[PDB]
Amino acid sequence: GSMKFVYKEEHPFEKRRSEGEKIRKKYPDRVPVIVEKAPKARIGDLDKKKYLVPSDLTVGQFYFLIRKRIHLRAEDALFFFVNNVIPPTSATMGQLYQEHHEEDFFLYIAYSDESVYG
Amino acid sequence: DATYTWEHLAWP
Ligand SMILES: [Cl-]
Ligand SMILES: [Cl-]
Ligand SMILES: [Cl-]
Ligand SMILES: [Cl-]
Ligand code: NA
Repeated sequence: GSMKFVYKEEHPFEKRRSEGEKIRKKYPDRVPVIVEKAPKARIGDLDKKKYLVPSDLTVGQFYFLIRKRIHLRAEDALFFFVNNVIPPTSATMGQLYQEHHEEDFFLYIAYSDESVYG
Repeated sequence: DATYTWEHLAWP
């Protein structure tokens, strides 16, 4: 856990697990992700926490899409953290999910502008 | 990777 995820506070485990399992079966070429801003990161907050993303989507393209979504400058820093490790920009969401998904069948990603976060 | 948009990330 790269963060204290608000999503986990607001949804009980078995509801999460049942949903993540169902979604993995229904959409085998996508992976269910929870994306939350690090709490003290002074950057834009996303409106939604819960996403279903292409398994072949790279981290680098996700960064680009987030920049476009929240108007985070091309020149400013943006990092993902999965279990406190920053994935390479070439990593895919499917690769990260396979290695790091939780027991509720979701992958949890924190984002921040701070390289040394956590 | 193929080109994706924000809408490709939507919870269904
Ligand atoms: Cl699919
Ligand atoms: Cl948003
Ligand atoms: Cl949400
Ligand atoms: Cl890359
Ligand atoms: Na939010």
